[PDB]
Amino acid sequence: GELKREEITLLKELGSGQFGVVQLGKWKGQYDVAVKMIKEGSMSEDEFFQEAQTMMKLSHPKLVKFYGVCSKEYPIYIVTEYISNGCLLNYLRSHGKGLEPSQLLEMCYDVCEGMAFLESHQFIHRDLAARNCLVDRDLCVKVSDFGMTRYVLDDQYVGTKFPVKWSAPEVFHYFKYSSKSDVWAFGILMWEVFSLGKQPYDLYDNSQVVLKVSQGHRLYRPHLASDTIYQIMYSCWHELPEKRPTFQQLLSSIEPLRE
Ligand SMILES: */C(C)=C\C(=O)N[C@H]1CCCN(c2c(F)cc(C(N)=O)c3[nH]c(C)c(C)c23)C1
Ligand SMILES: [Cl-]
Repeated sequence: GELKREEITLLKELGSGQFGVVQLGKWKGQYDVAVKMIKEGSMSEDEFFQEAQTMMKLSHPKLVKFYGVCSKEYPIYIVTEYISNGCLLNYLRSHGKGLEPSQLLEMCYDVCEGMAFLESHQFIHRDLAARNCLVDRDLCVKVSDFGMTRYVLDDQYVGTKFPVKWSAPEVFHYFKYSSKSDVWAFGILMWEVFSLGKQPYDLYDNSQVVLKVSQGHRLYRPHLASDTIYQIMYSCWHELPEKRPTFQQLLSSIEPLRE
């Protein structure tokens, strides 16, 4: 729902997000928040504000908590809880010396559990990647910004920022987004986690990745991934969406491996 703009105090810039500037703030003199600044003309506002009511209801412990919006003037505020360790990708890249396989599996489990919740509500993320998940002070991973690419108005010029390297073939060929394309992206995220934040298909440009993935190329097993864990991420990358597991099945598959 709608928040009172003056009940948000902006404290410092967190950086430039996919959707604009993001600020650390305080809400109601009590709660630590992140505030996404949404500029005029950047979003299909009608569609977004309908979905903003959906975002508010889609609450889960492994989803970043959405508090509300300030929508009556620009910039629009999207207000979420503050998650202190920032994006999962940079966490991996700066904590690899201390991270062990059991913790890496727990990170994947957290994301899978949030995604199973979204799947159960027929909600498609569209842009799952380690860069888009957040790590809290207790190393719980939370899914963030789910669904937000749908309301972006700017041409992505599919040089492009379009996330080909996380995209199932039906996404890069047909732009067909589904919970099964989210599953493909989840497998790529599992690879990012177990590789301690490597870039997928590092030596290759987007055109090379479309051809190689179309021809059956898949990411190699990270050193820290067991055969069982590799089989889980690899199962996410079937050419056919109907041959990929659901997030409910993946969650089932990961649970017995936790330590
Ligand atoms: C990783 C590869 C990226 C990254 O951390 N990017 C930044 C860009 C600025 C905004 N960032 C951001 C955010 F959007 C939300 C939160 C939050 N809900 O707490 C957040 N916390 C931190 C510490 C950052 C940097 C955050 C992500
Ligand atoms: Cl590796």
